Amino acid sequence: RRNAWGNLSYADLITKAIESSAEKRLTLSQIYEWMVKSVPYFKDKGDSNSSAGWKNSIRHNLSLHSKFIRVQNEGTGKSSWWMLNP
DNA sequence: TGGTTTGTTTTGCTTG
DNA sequence: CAAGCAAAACAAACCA
Ligand SMILES: [Ca+2]
Repeated sequence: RRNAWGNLSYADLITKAIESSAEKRLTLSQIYEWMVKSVPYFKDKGDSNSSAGWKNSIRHNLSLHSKFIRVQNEGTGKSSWWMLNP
């Protein structure tokens, strides 16, 4: 097993999180929520004391890879919609 | 206000 | 080298 959560990469997980939404787009917070609810390894690492490292990598992957694109959100103070780049 | 989130980038290290 | 994990500097936007 490549990582402690399996053979899927962070990018792969982010992809599954987004593909799981009916609208094919999720905010950063929703992607975190999907990890904690969907990946066994992260189930007990959603708290502030242990989520810093992996959340940082999620933000890192989202910005770094062209596979993901950011879309301006609707309304005041809401963060971007993240989706798969066609 | 002043701490927290979100987002962008760069760097270090390990593998195939 | 490319893929990827991990750590981290910085800064605009948020928001309690
Ligand atoms: Ca991107």
